[PDB]
Amino acid sequence: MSGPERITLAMTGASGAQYGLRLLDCLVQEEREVHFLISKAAQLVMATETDVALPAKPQAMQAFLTEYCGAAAGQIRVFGQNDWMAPPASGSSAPNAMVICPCSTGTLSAVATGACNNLIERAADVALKERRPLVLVPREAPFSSIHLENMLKLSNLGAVILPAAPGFYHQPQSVEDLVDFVVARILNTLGIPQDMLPRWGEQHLVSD
Amino acid sequence: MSGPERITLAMTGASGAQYGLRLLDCLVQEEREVHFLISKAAQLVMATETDVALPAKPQAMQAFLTEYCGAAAGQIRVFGQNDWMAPPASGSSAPNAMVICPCSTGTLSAVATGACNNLIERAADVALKERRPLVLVPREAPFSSIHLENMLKLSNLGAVILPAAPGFYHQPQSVEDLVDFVVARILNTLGIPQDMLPRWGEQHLVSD
Amino acid sequence: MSGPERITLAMTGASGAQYGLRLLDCLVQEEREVHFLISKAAQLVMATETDVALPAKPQAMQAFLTEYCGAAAGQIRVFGQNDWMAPPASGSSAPNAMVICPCSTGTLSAVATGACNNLIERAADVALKERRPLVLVPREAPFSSIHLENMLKLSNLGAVILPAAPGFYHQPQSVEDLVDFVVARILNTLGIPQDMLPRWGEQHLVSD
Amino acid sequence: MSGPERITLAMTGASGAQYGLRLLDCLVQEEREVHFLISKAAQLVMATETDVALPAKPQAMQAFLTEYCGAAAGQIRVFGQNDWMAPPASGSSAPNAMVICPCSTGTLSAVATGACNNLIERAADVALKERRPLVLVPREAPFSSIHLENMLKLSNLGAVILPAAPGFYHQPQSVEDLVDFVVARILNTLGIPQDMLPRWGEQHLVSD
Amino acid sequence: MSGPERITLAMTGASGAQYGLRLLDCLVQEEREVHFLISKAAQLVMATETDVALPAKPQAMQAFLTEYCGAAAGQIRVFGQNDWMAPPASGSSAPNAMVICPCSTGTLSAVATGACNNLIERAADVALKERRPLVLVPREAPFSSIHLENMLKLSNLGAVILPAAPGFYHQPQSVEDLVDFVVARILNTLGIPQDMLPRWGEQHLVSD
Amino acid sequence: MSGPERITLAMTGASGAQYGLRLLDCLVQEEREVHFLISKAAQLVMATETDVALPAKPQAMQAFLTEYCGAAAGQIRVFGQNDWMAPPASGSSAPNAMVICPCSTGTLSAVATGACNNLIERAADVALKERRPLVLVPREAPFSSIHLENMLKLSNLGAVILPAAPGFYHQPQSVEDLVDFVVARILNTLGIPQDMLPRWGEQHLVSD
Amino acid sequence: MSGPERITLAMTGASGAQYGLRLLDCLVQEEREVHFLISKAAQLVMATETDVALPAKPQAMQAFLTEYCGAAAGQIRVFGQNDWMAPPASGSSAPNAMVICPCSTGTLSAVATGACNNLIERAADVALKERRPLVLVPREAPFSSIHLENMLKLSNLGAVILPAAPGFYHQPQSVEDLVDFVVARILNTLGIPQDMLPRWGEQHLVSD
Amino acid sequence: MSGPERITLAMTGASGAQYGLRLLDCLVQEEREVHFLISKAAQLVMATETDVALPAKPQAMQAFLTEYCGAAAGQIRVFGQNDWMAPPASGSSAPNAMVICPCSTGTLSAVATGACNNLIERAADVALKERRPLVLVPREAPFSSIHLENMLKLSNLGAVILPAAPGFYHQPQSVEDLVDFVVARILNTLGIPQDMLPRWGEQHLVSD
Ligand SMILES: CC(C)=CCN1c2cc(C)c(C)cc2N(C[C@H](O)[C@H](O)[C@H](O)COP(=O)(O)O)c2[nH]c(=O)[nH]c(=O)c21
Ligand SMILES: CC(C)=CCN1c2cc(C)c(C)cc2N(C[C@H](O)[C@H](O)[C@H](O)COP(=O)(O)O)c2[nH]c(=O)[nH]c(=O)c21
Ligand SMILES: CC(C)=CCN1c2cc(C)c(C)cc2N(C[C@H](O)[C@H](O)[C@H](O)COP(=O)(O)O)c2[nH]c(=O)[nH]c(=O)c21
Ligand SMILES: CC(C)=CCN1c2cc(C)c(C)cc2N(C[C@H](O)[C@H](O)[C@H](O)COP(=O)(O)O)c2[nH]c(=O)[nH]c(=O)c21
Ligand SMILES: CC(C)=CCN1c2cc(C)c(C)cc2N(C[C@H](O)[C@H](O)[C@H](O)COP(=O)(O)O)c2[nH]c(=O)[nH]c(=O)c21
Ligand SMILES: CC(C)=CCN1c2cc(C)c(C)cc2N(C[C@H](O)[C@H](O)[C@H](O)COP(=O)(O)O)c2[nH]c(=O)[nH]c(=O)c21
Ligand SMILES: CC(C)=CCN1c2cc(C)c(C)cc2N(C[C@H](O)[C@H](O)[C@H](O)COP(=O)(O)O)c2[nH]c(=O)[nH]c(=O)c21
Ligand SMILES: CC(C)=CCN1c2cc(C)c(C)cc2N(C[C@H](O)[C@H](O)[C@H](O)COP(=O)(O)O)c2[nH]c(=O)[nH]c(=O)c21
Ligand code: NA
Ligand code: NA
Ligand code: NA
Ligand code: NA
Ligand code: NA
Ligand code: NA
Ligand code: NA
Ligand code: NA
Repeated sequence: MSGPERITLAMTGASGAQYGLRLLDCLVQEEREVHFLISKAAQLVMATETDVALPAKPQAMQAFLTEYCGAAAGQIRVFGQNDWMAPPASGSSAPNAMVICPCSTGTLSAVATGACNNLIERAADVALKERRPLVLVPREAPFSSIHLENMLKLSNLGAVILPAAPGFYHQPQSVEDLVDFVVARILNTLGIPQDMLPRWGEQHLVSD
Repeated sequence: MSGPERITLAMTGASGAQYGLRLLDCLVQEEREVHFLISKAAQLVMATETDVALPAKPQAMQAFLTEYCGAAAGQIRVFGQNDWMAPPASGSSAPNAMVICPCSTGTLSAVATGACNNLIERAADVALKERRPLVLVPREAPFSSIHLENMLKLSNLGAVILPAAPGFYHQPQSVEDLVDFVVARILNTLGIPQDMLPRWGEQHLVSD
Repeated sequence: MSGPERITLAMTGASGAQYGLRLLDCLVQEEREVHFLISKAAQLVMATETDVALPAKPQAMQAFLTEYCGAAAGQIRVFGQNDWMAPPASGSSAPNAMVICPCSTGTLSAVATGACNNLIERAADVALKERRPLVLVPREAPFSSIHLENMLKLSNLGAVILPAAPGFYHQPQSVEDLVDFVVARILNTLGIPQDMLPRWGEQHLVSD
Repeated sequence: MSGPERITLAMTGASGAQYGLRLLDCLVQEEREVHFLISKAAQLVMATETDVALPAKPQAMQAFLTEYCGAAAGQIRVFGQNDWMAPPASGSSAPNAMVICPCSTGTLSAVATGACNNLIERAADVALKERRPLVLVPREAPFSSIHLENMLKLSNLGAVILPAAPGFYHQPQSVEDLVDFVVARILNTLGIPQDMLPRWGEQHLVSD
Repeated sequence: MSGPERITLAMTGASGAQYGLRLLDCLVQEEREVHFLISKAAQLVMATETDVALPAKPQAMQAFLTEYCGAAAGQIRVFGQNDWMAPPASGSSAPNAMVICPCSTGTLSAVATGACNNLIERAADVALKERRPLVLVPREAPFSSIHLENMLKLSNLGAVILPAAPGFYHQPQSVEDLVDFVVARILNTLGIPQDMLPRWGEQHLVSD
Repeated sequence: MSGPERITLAMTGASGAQYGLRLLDCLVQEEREVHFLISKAAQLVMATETDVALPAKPQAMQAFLTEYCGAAAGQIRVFGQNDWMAPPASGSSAPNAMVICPCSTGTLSAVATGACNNLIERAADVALKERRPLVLVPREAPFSSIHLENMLKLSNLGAVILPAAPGFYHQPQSVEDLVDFVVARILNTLGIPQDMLPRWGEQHLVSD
Repeated sequence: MSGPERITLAMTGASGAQYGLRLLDCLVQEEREVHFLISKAAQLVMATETDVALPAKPQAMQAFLTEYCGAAAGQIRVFGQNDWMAPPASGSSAPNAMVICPCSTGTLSAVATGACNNLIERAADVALKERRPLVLVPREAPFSSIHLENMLKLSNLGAVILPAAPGFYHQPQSVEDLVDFVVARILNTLGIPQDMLPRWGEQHLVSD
Repeated sequence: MSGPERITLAMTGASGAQYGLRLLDCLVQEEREVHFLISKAAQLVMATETDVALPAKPQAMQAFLTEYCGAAAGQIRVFGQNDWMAPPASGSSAPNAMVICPCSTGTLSAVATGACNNLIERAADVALKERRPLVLVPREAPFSSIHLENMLKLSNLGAVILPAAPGFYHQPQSVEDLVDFVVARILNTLGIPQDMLPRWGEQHLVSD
């Protein structure tokens, strides 16, 4: 298996719920175990931007996402925002890679400062202290200096700052193609195979 | 007239030629004078990502863009990359707002360090020294610390760092809707009217 | 009209509820639209320091403030602390100036770090990213280095740090004169006319 | 009396509830007044790590701790997390020394940034601004750079960063001996007598 | 005696002469020796803001203040701005606490940079080098980054930055109540008893 | 084999000789090759805190530790403090992970500044330059800003700062349980299997 | 008793052995307990600059200094450079103030970086972590930026940097008067009475 | 001639007038042209610490110093504190080395910040901009962080910070020997011959 067996996927309240849902689908299809976390604000983004009717409480949410993605029983493990007995809360847990997608400016802030006010924030704090992968996918424009400083500090500490800034160099034809671009780069960063975005120049041998 | 009469629009070699072409169209439709600059790499992005067959040399390029956008004679003024007798090269010029869209990581770097190696870079240098508007629209993912530090320095100095990171909170249905999101925010930042992206919450009076 | 048409006025839990209430009154009298936000702690400051019996919930609060200030229907628009569909939550909103008066040390902190944990904090974050006015009115003594660093960062980024530190150079005769001093400086900073605090030296022509 | 008459003892959600309970016992035995604060997460640490069945609400908690420690009526004063009318919330209060034991990484963060989101955080903010003692007892491993920067900033500002890192140089024979080591150093830092940890080398007169 | 026997009280040219006069009165009433210093600009503030007719020269000023405050002969010791043979000019002097109230932005600057251009500035320089108390009471709004950086540097070095920012949480009824608030906090910072501002929450035992 | 084949284990003169001895035992049991280094001060810690009678000179020490741990001939390789012909002295050596356990404040300092005054310090210097694992286990309380800055610099450069700060969340019953906690985290950081500390939450599937 | 009961007096290898010997004499005369430490280089300074024939080994040195100063048995306690069982090596010791007089540039460096290579350096490290007094008396000219940065860092952390830079404002008539000036300032900094250097301006009441 | 032909010698108001007078004497004896500057505070130091009755005004002062030092007519050139037509005020002047001896903390500050408030300060500013020698001889103890930062900045910019901290390694027998030590180091720094302080170790050939 290339890449991590387990991914902590946290959705926070930036625009771009579709990115997180598509990533979840792809992780499931790649037979990975996903520890899924979602903020209250992200639930309201999802309701605003999609037709997904996500149940609010963890057990119902787990059953719903398992069906939605065609996952195996136990493959998607949902934890609530104060569930400190979940694996991501401790560095003594089995190792996971972590992705926050989308990453609100507020969660970016919390991670940069070490606020640890809920399980998402603590999970990121743990990832950093244990030197386990941490990928943040912010969606904001403009970025202020506040945002930039927070991203810089985290990138300097080894987090991957991967803005939801899709490329156009494969002539996207739909919204889904642009969503898939970002998801592909997340997967590439994690070392998980993907066939949505070709390997640039792989079959280019010499310059024209 | 709300907003600037003149905009220096520079296209550099990041993905997202469509953003710059759409912005040009909208500026023309808003009856603004555009001083248009394009890098060699941006010409190759445009050829790769679009069906626009842009002529290489400034005079031909000017005639072509005037036709393409339905602009008035003289409305789009194209300057070459070493044309120091063009207005954007001096702070003694009539004031323009400047947008670099898309903004490559290399142009971001040049602007941050003050390299002034061509007219785009010098134009940005001038904007900063004269405290005239400067908006950079980078398209990259991940952002490294190199990128982030350069963006931070410029944001601290009053440039607007506006990543090509479209929002989804108006349920986009096409690639064009996502392009129009970013273009709308550029226009909003410049103070130019636009009717592509509603004013959020304008008719919300009290909380539920 | 000189100055902004719309002001987001946030009250947070520092001492000096009278400053925020007086500012609200003056904004109403100047025919401005006010997007009014108040924290839970500020509600307890107001109950402790004033005889104003402010209702807790936004709709009731809106009706009460409209009566209290003699505002027009629709002139004061109250939003709750999680109301992300309110204008101040997005930079795609119509532009407002923002004042946090009083500004607790905790809200100062949140704004400086980018915490965005409620609508007040997100609104400030938006103001900074969009380069729209942001005035913070802290009331604390002593200021620690924590406070000072947070104020410095924000002032460097263009926020106005306007401490509730009234002057005595017009021989104030009451508490209200000292309240009006601070409110006058807030109005001056926003570019809104006021006749509470004279223009110093306006009719001085030469030195003695 | 050597040392402070009053100690604000805050327990937050790091591992090591035993340290805070032992410190409380020792402070009581030294006839000090304790203003006791505990976070929601710390209540769940205490339930997980000890057999102490602490009641949730302040009045019940006060009665329970008074009995548990053999304190005098009024000696332990419990305040809830939003009780701004408690002494620690204002610098106009009678002076107390403050100890956060254990200190979670999240509370460390809040104190470093000035978040003031509850009474513990505000109490620490007050201690710093008034230059009153503040001792933080973090329990984490590894420490990331996030943690380290926060500790460094606070130590530079005069807080004592006292990690729950017991020494072995008095040949500890039980868990309690290691708990007592840390508690002894806290007491020493506060200037409160203790006879758990000898004064190193006190009766050494010259080198061998 | 709690607190310092001797206080160097310097008045500089910020608004708020009443704060310095009230502090002087309270120090006298607490039987402290005061080494009183006043800048030329502060003399013009006092004449503008009060009805106190302070004589210009030190001997006359000393006699006048002694009468005004009901001080003992020798209790108030006035030194001129170039009087290097006064105690505050040398760290070999008997120890004093020092308060600059009000503290102009210019004196704040001088202290931060070490300018030592007159006895007030040198006295502060001495306080810092000898690690003797130094309290600055600035009165300005807005604070620029210039002001903030200067205050930050000094707070980091152990000075107390105590802005003339009175609280309202004891329902002040007059200007004098607001003056007394600030003076009370100065006295509290110095460790001198005062009965103008109650000890917050002293008789609160448990949360509601 | 998961984790490194070879570990350079350096013991320096902080309290907590038991941690280093237990780690050595566990590494031996996991069939790893250990390049063992010990400072003069650490030898005096070991004699003070344990009943282990460690011989002073490398050959005798090697024979003694081999017996003590039940190691294979050649499995523990002891090098003296000036033995520059030992593998850890050069980056051209076969790769090892390095652990300094316990890590004195003086060795922390030396590593942070690059002092390279003995083989332990040079070995760490090499680890950093070659980007090979380096784990420091300090035992000190309080940590001063000196200590914190040194730890911060090293953590920023990729070293793991793992304080000897055991957790209590598995209800330790002896000193050995607390020693084993820290050793388990060291092993986890190195990627070496251990069964002393469970994987937190591994069999938790959804929130309560 | 004003000032500390115990002083750790370390002599290191800067010029000015007379300062350290005079300080020792004065501390003895003030009935203080002195924990005396001396570096190898300082022994060679003392032999070069004075006629004091100090024995090399701690026991002999203790007997010699006791006689030389007319101290009580037990009043001067000499510890060798590796004597970790001496009080100054641990923060669990009874509190002492510490003076390094003279302070070589190398010891200044060691203290600033936290090197802890001998008992003097460790003792200083302990003083800083425990927030106990630490006074360094460097003697060097010029000071390089290396020296200055080290002094700055330590002064920022609360150490007193007291250069052997005697004043002339009491018209010194001998070398001993200049030695006594510096010793007097050390004593003043520690809060120990001295009658060598008058209190400047004590009997000055008003300006001329 | 080794060393500069012309020296700007400024005396400012630190203790140690004897150092500046002795330096002046030695410069005269070495046949150098001296541009002599003295502050008002330095005149009061000189009157306090010496029996030199220096006239206040430049012409009288010039005649007096010429006699006092046995200088040639024209050799000592005195300029007043506002004499901008003197050579040291412009970098277009013939080059001089500059020494400020003694250097008050206030003049140190002015030089570090660039205040240029009188001819001494402007002269130093000029020296720095022209990269001409600048030696500052401060006399203060303790040095605060204010002082240290100012000295550090200037040393980093190439000024020589030469504290009036005499050495004892040539067994000084009088105050004059200690004065001559500092003066000798100033002369050495300037490259002017002196025979007061031997060249250390010049006739040492090998180690003992
Ligand atoms: C159109 C509005 C109001 C903003 C665009 N977008 C967004 C869309 C929708 C539809 C909602 C509701 C909210 C957002 N926000 C704001 C955000 O959720 C909040 O600041 C919030 O406190 C974040 O908390 P968490 O970190 O999730 O715990 C948010 N935050 C952000 O960083 N980027 C975004 O794109 C947006
Ligand atoms: C798929 C590749 C090779 C990259 C995606 N994209 C891009 C697409 C295409 C199709 C081409 C050709 C080039 C890019 N680049 C690279 C970029 O043009 C260069 O670094 C270049 O030096 C920039 O110079 P200028 O600043 O314009 O003068 C570039 N640079 C950047 O910052 N962002 C991008 O999205 C991309
Ligand atoms: C006399 C006390 C307890 C303090 C004076 N004053 C104040 C008065 C009253 C009467 C109450 C109740 C609270 C305060 N506080 C504390 C403050 O509200 C809190 O830190 C709180 O978390 C702020 O949260 P928000 O930012 O509003 O969400 C507060 N905070 C602050 O920055 N400045 C103040 O003046 C005071
Ligand atoms: C075994 C786990 C999940 C961690 C070890 N330990 C701990 C034990 C237990 C059993 C629980 C439940 C929680 C922790 N935590 C996490 C911590 O409580 C939270 O981040 C929390 O948000 C802190 O909030 P507060 O600052 O108290 O308001 C925590 N935080 C920390 O800084 N150090 C710790 O030792 C641990
Ligand atoms: C209404 C005006 C002109 C300002 C309000 N106020 C003030 C009132 C009055 C009535 C006078 C005359 C002067 C002030 N100033 C300016 C200040 O005195 C000067 O900058 C001055 O150089 C200070 O020198 P010092 O530090 O005292 O030596 C001053 N400076 C300051 O920091 N805060 C103030 O409140 C004011
Ligand atoms: C109870 C005393 C004197 C201190 C507790 N402990 C300790 C215990 C014992 C019993 C001895 C003997 C020494 C220590 N030290 C001091 C330390 O060994 C020294 O600073 C030394 O120079 C370190 O050199 P190395 O880096 O090993 O080369 C030391 N240093 C440290 O960082 N942490 C400790 O816990 C302690
Ligand atoms: C005339 C010489 C060679 C220098 C003047 N003086 C001095 C005098 C004598 C006569 C000796 C022998 C040595 C010095 N030194 C150098 C110093 O001792 C060393 O750098 C040494 O390593 C210091 O180690 P420690 O910190 O004591 O462990 C030294 N160091 C210093 O900082 N200031 C001094 O004044 C002098
Ligand atoms: C015993 C006193 C009051 C101090 C010791 N000494 C000194 C002695 C005498 C006897 C006088 C009168 C003054 C000083 N001072 C203070 C100093 O002159 C002033 O700060 C002054 O503003 C300096 O201005 P300039 O830079 O010369 O323009 C001063 N300043 C300084 O940096 N170092 C000193 O040694 C002393
Ligand atoms: Na928290
Ligand atoms: Na160039
Ligand atoms: Na948040
Ligand atoms: Na808050
Ligand atoms: Na001056
Ligand atoms: Na070395
Ligand atoms: Na060492
Ligand atoms: Na000037």
